[PDB]
This record gives sequence, C-alpha cells and structure tokens, in this order.
Amino acid sequence: LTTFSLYTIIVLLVITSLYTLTNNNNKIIGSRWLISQEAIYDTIMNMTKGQIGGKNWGLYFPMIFTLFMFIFIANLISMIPYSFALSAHLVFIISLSIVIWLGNTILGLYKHGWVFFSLFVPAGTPLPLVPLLVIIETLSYFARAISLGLRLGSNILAGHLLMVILAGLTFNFMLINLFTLVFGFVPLAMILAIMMLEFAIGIIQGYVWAILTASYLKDAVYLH
Amino acid sequence: MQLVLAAKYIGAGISTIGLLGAGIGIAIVFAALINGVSRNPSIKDTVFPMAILGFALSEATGLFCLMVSFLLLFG
Amino acid sequence: MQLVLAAKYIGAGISTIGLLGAGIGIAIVFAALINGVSRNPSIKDTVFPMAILGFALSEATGLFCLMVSFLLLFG
Amino acid sequence: QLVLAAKYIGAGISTIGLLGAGIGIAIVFAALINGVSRNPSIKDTVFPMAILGFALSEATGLFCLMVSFLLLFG
Amino acid sequence: MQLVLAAKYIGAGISTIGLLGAGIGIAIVFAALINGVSRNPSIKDTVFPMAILGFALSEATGLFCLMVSFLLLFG
Amino acid sequence: MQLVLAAKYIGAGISTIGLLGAGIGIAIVFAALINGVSRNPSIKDTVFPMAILGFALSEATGLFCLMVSFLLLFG
Amino acid sequence: QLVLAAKYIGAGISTIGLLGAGIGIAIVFAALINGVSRNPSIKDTVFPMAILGFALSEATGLFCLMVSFLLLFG
Amino acid sequence: MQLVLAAKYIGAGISTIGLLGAGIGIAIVFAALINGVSRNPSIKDTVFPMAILGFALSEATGLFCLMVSFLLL
Amino acid sequence: MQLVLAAKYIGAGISTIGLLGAGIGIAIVFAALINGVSRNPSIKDTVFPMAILGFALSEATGLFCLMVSFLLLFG
Amino acid sequence: QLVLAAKYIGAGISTIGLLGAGIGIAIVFAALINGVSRNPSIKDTVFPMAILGFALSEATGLFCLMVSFLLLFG
Amino acid sequence: MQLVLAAKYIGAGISTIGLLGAGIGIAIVFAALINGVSRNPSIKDTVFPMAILGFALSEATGLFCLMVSFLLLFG
Amino acid sequence: ISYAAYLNVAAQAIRSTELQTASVLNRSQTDAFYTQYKNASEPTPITK
Amino acid sequence: MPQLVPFYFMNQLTYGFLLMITLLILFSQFFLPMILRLYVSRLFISKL
Amino acid sequence: MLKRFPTPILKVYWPFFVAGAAVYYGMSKAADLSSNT
Amino acid sequence: KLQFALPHETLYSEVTQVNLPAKSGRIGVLANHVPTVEQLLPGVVEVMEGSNSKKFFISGGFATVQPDSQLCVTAIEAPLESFSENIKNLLAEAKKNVSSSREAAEAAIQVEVLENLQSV
Repeated sequence: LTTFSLYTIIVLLVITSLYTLTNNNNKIIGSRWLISQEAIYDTIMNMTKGQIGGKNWGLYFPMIFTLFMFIFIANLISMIPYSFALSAHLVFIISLSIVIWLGNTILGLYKHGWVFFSLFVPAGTPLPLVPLLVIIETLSYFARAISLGLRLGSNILAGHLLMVILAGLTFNFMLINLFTLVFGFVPLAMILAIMMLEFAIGIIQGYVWAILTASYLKDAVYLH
Repeated sequence: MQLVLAAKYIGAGISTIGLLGAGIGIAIVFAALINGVSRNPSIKDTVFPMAILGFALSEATGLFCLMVSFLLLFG
Repeated sequence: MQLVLAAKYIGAGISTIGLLGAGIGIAIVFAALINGVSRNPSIKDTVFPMAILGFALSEATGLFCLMVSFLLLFG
Repeated sequence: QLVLAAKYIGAGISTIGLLGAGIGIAIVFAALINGVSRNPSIKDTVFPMAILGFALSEATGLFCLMVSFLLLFG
Repeated sequence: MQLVLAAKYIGAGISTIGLLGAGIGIAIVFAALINGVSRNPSIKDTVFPMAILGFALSEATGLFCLMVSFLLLFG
Repeated sequence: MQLVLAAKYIGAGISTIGLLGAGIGIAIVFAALINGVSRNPSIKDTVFPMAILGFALSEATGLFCLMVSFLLLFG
Repeated sequence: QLVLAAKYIGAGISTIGLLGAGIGIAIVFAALINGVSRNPSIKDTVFPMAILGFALSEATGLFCLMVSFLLLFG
Repeated sequence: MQLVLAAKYIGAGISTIGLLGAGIGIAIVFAALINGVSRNPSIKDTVFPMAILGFALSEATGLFCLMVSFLLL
Repeated sequence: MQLVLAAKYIGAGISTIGLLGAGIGIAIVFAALINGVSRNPSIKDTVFPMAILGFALSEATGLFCLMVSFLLLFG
Repeated sequence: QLVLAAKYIGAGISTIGLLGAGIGIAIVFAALINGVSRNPSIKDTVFPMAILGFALSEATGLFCLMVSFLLLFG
Repeated sequence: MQLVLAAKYIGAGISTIGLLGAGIGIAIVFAALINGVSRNPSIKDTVFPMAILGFALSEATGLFCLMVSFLLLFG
Repeated sequence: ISYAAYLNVAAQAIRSTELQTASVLNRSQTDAFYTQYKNASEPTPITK
Repeated sequence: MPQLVPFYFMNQLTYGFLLMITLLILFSQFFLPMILRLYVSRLFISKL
Repeated sequence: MLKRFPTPILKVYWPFFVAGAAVYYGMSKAADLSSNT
Repeated sequence: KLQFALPHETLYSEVTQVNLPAKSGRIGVLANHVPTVEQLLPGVVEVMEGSNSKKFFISGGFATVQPDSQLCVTAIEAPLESFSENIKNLLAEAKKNVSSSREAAEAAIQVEVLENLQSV
C-alpha cells in the first residue's frame, strides 16, 4: 500500500494499546505504565484550566490531549531509523495548523461578533496610531497561523536530516584509512547525542504546540 | 535575465538577517516579565496586558523586515 | 542595465538589515517598563505616556531604514 | 548557471539571521532561572510564562530558517 | 558607466546599516528615564531635560548617516 | 560546473556564522544557573533539569544552522 | 570607471563606523540619568564629566565621518 | 579549477567566524563562576563542576565551526 | 590600476568598521566613571585621573585602527 | 593568480574573529575586579580560577588566528 | 598583479576590523576597575596590578590583529 | 556615628509644624551623662 | 526527495484527517473518561 | 473496561469542522495542481 | 496584612498596597512580595488599605516583608499632617548651622529633612 497510510494506522494502534494494555480491567491502585498517562492527564488538565480556564476548558481538554498525543507518538515513530514520517510530512502538520487557526478565527468571529476587530486594537493607546496597531496586529495574527505548525515540522525534519547526513559522513569516515578508524566511536557518540536531543525537542514541541494553541484558544474564546 | 533572477535569490538572503534583531527583542521583553513577576508576584495581572502590547510591537519590527524579504522573493 | 536593475533590488535587501537595531530598541523600552512597574506597583500612569513616546521615536528610526529600502526596491 | 549559484549563496546569507534567535532563547531561560532563584515560589506561575516566551523567541528564528529553506529548494 | 550607477544604489543600501545603531540608542536613553522615574519619582523633573538632550544627541549620529545615504543614493 | 561547486562552498561558510549566537546562548543559561544557585544555596535540585532543558533548546537552534551548513557543504 | 564606483562603495562601508559612536553617546547619557537618580545630587560634579565622556565617545565617530567624506568628496 | 580552489580557501575563512561566539561564551561561564564564588563564598564546591559543564558545552559549538573550517581545508 | 586604486578605496571603507568598537568603548569607561562616582561620592579625586588613563588606553586601539585606514587612504 | 589573491583574502577574513576574544578576556578580568572589590578576601581562591578562564577564552582567539596563518602560508 | 595588489589593500581593511574587539575589551576592564574601586575604596592596591594584567592581554589581542593588518598592507 | 544615629537626628527633626504635644517634645529631650569608666578608673561623666 | 517534496498531498491528507477524527472521538468518549473514573473512584473511597 | 461516556462535541467543535472541510477542498485542488508537475 | 509600628505608636500594627521610600529608591509592596529586609530612608509614606490611603511622614526605619506576608515596618516616629512652615524657618537656621559645626552630618541630615519637608 502507501507507507504514509500504513503509519497512520500504526499511530492509531499504539494509542489504542496505551489505554487497554496498560492495566487490567481497572485496578484502583494503578499499574506502572498507566502512571505516566495519569501525570500527563493531570498536567494538561491543570494547564488548560490554567490557560483558557473558562468552564469550557474541559470541553477542549480532550482536544488538547489528542493534539498532545498525536505529536507525542508521531515523534517516536519517526525516530525509528528505517521509518517514514507522518509529521515530517509537513503538509499534514502545517495543514492541521491552518485548520485549527481558521477554526479559531471563525470561533473568534462567532464569539466576538463583528467587534472581533476590537481584538486587533491590542490596548488603549493614542488614537493616531490605533489603526497602525490594527494592521500590525492582524499581520501578526496570521503570522501566528503558520508559526505553530512550522515550528514543530522544521525541528523534526531537520533533526532526522541532520542525523542522516552525519551518518553518511561517518560511513565514509569508517571506510577510509586506519588513522580515521582510530576514534571511530566518537562520531557514533556524537550522532547518538543528537538523537537524544531530537527526542527532547520533539517532546517539548508537543507541549509548545499545546500551550500555544491554548494561548490562541484563550484569544478565540474570550476577547483577548 | 539570469542576473536579475539571481539578484532576487541573493537579496532575499540579505534581507533575512534583519529579522534577528526583533528575535532578540522578543526575548528581552519576556525576560523582564519573568523577573518582574518574581519581584512582586501580584504584579502579574497588571503587567501581563502591558507585556502583550510590548510583545506585539517588538515582533512587528521583525515582521516589516520579513515583508521586504517576500517582496524580493515574489517580486 | 541588467546590473543596475539587479543593483536596485540588492540595495533594498542590504537596507533591510538596518531594521534589526530598532527591533532591539523596542524591547529595551518595554523591559524597562516592566522592571519599573515592579518597583512601584503604581508608577505606570506617569511612565506609560513616556513609554509610548520612547517607542514612537525608536520606531521612527526603524522606519528611516524602511523608506530607503522601498526607494531602492520600488524606485 | 548564475541563477543556481545564487540560490546556494543566497541560502547561506539567510542563515546569519538564526544567530539572534539562539541568543534570544537563552535570555528567556536565564530569566527563568533568575526569577525562580529570586522568589523560590514563583515557579508554577512563571514556568508556563517562560515556555510561551521561549516559543515566540523560537518563532522569529524559524522564519529566518524558512526563508533559507525556500531559497534552497526554490 | 552602468557600474557607477549600480555602485550608487548598492552603496546606498550599505550606509543604511548605520541607522540601526541609533535605533537602539534612542531606546537606551528612554529606558534610563523610565528606570529613573520608577526608582525615585522626585528625580523625574530634573532627569527629563537631560533625557531629551541625550535622545537628540544619540539620534543625531543616525541622522548624519541618513544624509550620507541620500548623498550616495541620489549622488 | 565550477561556479555551482564554488557557490555551494561559499554558502556553507556563510551558514557557519549562524552558529555563534547559540554558543553564547548555552553560556548565558549556565551563567544564570551559577548565579541562581549561589543566591539560594538550595534551588539547584529543581533548577538543574530546567537548566538542561534551556541548554538543549539553545543548542538546537545551532544544530539547525549546522545542518544547513552541511546541506550546502556536502550537498 | 571602476575607481569611481569604488569610492562610492568604500564611502558606504566607512559610514557604518558611525554606528558605534551613536551607541556610545547613549551609554554615557544613560549613566548620567542613572547617577543623578541614585544621588539626587551627584549632578553638579557629574554633569561636566558627562559632557566630557560624550565628547570623547563622539570623537571616535567623527573619525569615521571624516574618513567617509575623504573617500566620497575626496 | 581556480574558482573551486579559491572558493575552498574563502569558505574556510568564513567558517572561523563561528568560533568567536564560543570564545565569548567560555568567558561568560568563568565570569559567572567568579561572581558566584565572590557572592556566596561557600557555594564553590558544587558550583565549580557546573561551571566546567557549561564550559564544555560552549566549547562544543565552537568546535563544530572549527571542524567545518578544517574540512574546507 | 583601476582595480588597484579601487581596492585602496574599498579597503579603506572596510578598515573604518573597526572604529565602532572604540566608540562604544569610551562610553563604557565613562559610564563606569559616572556610576562609580555615584557609588562613592568621594573616590573621585583618585578615580578621575584613573578614568582618564582608562579612556586613553581604550582610545589608543581606535587610533591604531585609524592609522591603517590613513595608510590605505592617503597612501 | 585568483588562488593567490584568495589566499591573502582568506587570511584577512580570519583576522576578524580575534575581536571577540578581546571582549571576552576583558569580561573575565572585569568579573575578577568586581568580585574582589565586593569581598576583598575572595581574591586568593578566585585568582587561580580567573587565570584558568583567561587562558580558555584566549585559546578560542588563538584558533581563529591559527587559521589566519594557516591560510596565509597555505 | 592588479588582482593581488588590490587583494592586499582590501584584505588590509578586513584585518583592521579585529581591533574593535580590543577597544571594547580595554574599556570593560577599566569599567570594572572604576566600579570596584568606588565600591571598596581601598581595594585599589591589589586591584591596580590585576587591572594592568587584564589590560595587557586585551591590548595584546588587538596587537595580533594589527600585526596581521600590517603584514597584508605592506606585503 | 551610626545609621541609627542618623535616624535619631531625623526623629528629632520630625518633632519640628507647631501642632506638637508634650510627650513628643519629651521624647526628643533627655538628660544623661555617659561616664566612660575604665579598668576603677573613669573618665568624667561627659554629657550624653 | 520523498521526505521533502512529494506531490501525494490529497492522498496523504485524506488518511491524515481521518486519523485525527478517529483519535479525537476515541480519547474523548472512551479513554479519557476512564481516567476520570480512576480519579473519582480513588476519591470516593477516600471520602468513605 | 472501555465504556462510552458521551461528550458533546457537535456543539463544541462545529467551527473546527467547517474549517476542515474548506481546507480539505482547497488542498484537494492544490494537490491536483501539484501532481501535474 | 502589615505592621506599621513604632515605640510609642502602633499605627497599622487587610492592608493592601504600601508605598515606602527605601534605600532601594521607592518601593511599593502589594499582596505577596518577595521576602526582603530594606532600611527605609527618611520618608513620606502612604499606606493604602483598599483604596483608602493614610499619609505618614516617617523618620526612616526598616522594612521587612516576612515570608508569612507580614510587612513589618518599624520606624521611630510618624501623621504627615502633624509634621506639616515654621519648621521650614527652623530648618533654614539648621542649614546655616552645618557651616559652623558629627554636627556637620547632623545638620546635613536636617537639610535632607528639609528636602523631604519641601516634598510635603
């Protein structure tokens, strides 16, 4: 079939096993794998109660949880060496960002009427530069549109490409003269350090996604 | 002409340098926020609106730079 | 002439670099605002007009870079 | 040919822009450490503020990077 | 000849970089003002003439630069 | 031919310039770490993993610059 | 020909030197504002010193400006 | 030939610039060490390891710039 | 000839860049003078000649930079 | 002769790098004087530390210089 | 050769840039001196020897830049 | 001279418009003689 | 490159938007309220 | 184990879904134009 | 909370914003604030509990946010209205006194008080 289609299936199957094969039939005491997804549940519950913090925060608490977990699993799958990304197929992540951004813009229009453009008066400021601050607030409003997706996309794509380029160099490092085969473990360790870093910047990015589109959702639900 | 088309691709690169300034700038405003809020924990509610105004303006200088880049790119 | 048309577009890109300085400037003013408000809790009524004035003047210098850029780019 | 050369050269130029972002991220984190060390107890309010500030700092750098990519690929 | 006209427009761009310094400079003077008022509001009236003086002098270096920009650009 | 290969080498060199800011960045986070820890004697256990996070993030910006340098250098 | 172009470019590059002096001037004045706010009363001694510090910082910039005119006019 | 060989020499030169940030970086770390030690006194035994760690990481960024110069050479 | 003479002028322009650091430098000495004098109220009789020494030394680097510029410029 | 031109140019570009070390070195000694003036007594512990840092900051500048000579000579 | 002699003059200009760093550097040491001495008063006896050491190496970095500049310039 | 001596002088200055009360005035006027003693020995009871 | 620019975008996006809606419903109705149940159960015994 | 606890999502997430259909359609056309090359 | 306490008074020994003139310039303390000890310079003080504000002229002292949100302010003697024309006349004489005669520092402090009084 299609590698992308097959890996969308792998993400679904990983997520299904994480709330089935992790505890047996609900044991109150808790089972060691499920302790992780308790802490994740709580720190995003108390975070988006911290952000949007309405009474509809919990209505967007599943949404912010599946925006976490999607990015969280798809930046472990792409970290497998022989594996074909979903998230580093940028077109889905950037498109998803634009969907959420438009669904914020429409939500803002719905919630804050035609006085939605009062959002683009940032604060009470001198009147001869009130219109300026509408232009360069709206410019920033759809700079917010692409930043959120492209941040995550660039980090993951660049990380894998960096590792692969260094791997290709280290292939030829270990296929040339024996003085280069001395300290042959040191480039392997260097690539390993980057691989450790690439997990870090992906997991932080899932949190950055979910705080940033909580900040945007704060803007969209409540005026400012 | 190869020279004119080339000039767009070089010139775009040159433009991109300017954006860096706003980037440092954004961080500076946020740094002050963190320190400020630490120094008086209850200042947070007053200051946070001020912070968002400042963020937008500091960022805006970067945006203007990026617009000129796009004019060379797609001009 | 191909050189001259390319030179116009290039000169614009170079000018775009100038914006960065104003960008750092904006941040410095707002950082000061945040620090000051933390000191007094209450200076802001006086200081906020001064801050807007300071912002405008810093911004104006940035705009001087921008107008030279547009003279080169368009003109 | 001249146009192709210009893409590769042009791309290089754009990369200088990233340096500012690199400094920026650090400034937010330094402030995080300063704030945390100053209050102790501010950490829970300040930590989400700091991550947001980090993200925004990163965003300007990201735009520089995207112009670089755009020239490289076309 | 074309090279001369090219050099004028390129050179115009190059000079524009000098303006960035003044953009930071204006902000520094206003930052000092903001901090001064917040640290002692009784200083404010004394500091304000000195602030305007320092602002003008800082800005001036940039305005000299901007005139050089027009000397290159127009010729 | 020669020009394209040359162009690749030049662009790579320019890209190396990008890295410097991240280098300084790593130091800045560590400086804050030392200064904070000397203030509290005790913040350190909480702050140390936070400091590592800030380090990684700063470093990553530099990694992006480097990988772009590699794309131009190696192809 | 090439020489004419060269003096215009060289003049451009020399103008950049001014940047440092402009920053310099503000740093002296910033310290003036900071000092006077600290003492309320340092100012009588300091105000002459501040004009001195300003002049000297500015003087470096004036060297930049005259080189620019020496290329451009000369 | 000439253009490519020239480009190698030039490209190497540009690569040296990246190192300057690390140089300054190292200084900042040691400055912090001195400041910390002067502030606390007694913090030093914990703080000195932290300073060494920060030093090493700063140096690594510069090292990357340096090796790229060597490759171009 | 045209290229060599041109190169004198270009090289001179480039040389003038170095001066910017000295401009900031003098200010750093004098800022410390003002700040210092506000710190002691009374150190000043020692500190004023000490400061002039500091000024001169920072300035000297500037003069060296200017010298190379003059050697290129005048020939 | 393009290659020979480039050889001399390459040396020049490498010379730029040294400016950073000049600032850096000063920062280490600035810290020394600040620390020592606040404590007095810290100086005996701090001076070995200062010398270590001094050497390290310098070494980066030495590398930049080393490439200048390496390019110049070939 | 026109190209080589040109490259020497241009190259000389580039070398002069290195000096800026020493200019700022020297000023930083002297700034710390004036601040430190005004804070303590009497630290000066120890500190003046320390200050000469710091001055010397900062200056020396400048001298390294300078000698390369002369080497290119003269031949 | 001490920091609190500075504050003391300030407190005395503060008992200077005219809307004052006796207890205030008494708080800033007191009579005492510090007799600096010595090792038996004793420099005079010099007014405080 | 395939990991850079493909042109398979609508094919990709069809399977992509399907995976998102699947996970959204799946989390929201099934797996999240089963965590909220663990919390409430622990608290109900805690209350009793 | 698994149990459906209904969550109102129609009344919550309608603007998101409207945006999804529009972007889906616009990207369908974009994909067809990009698969030409 | 707040304690504004003195030997012979216990003014404000709840309170929401207090505005103080301190060695750190002028300081405002509002709700939770970082736990500090700062010597208050000779001062014009405003204490606000809600919007209501009470104004004190204060001989300096020490200020200490305690980590239990007890703002201990201790000073020797305060109301602003009680302190504050005849005093300006007396202080003028005291300014003369610095010329003639520790007493130099004392009279200098009196001049400082005259500046503070002028602020009132």
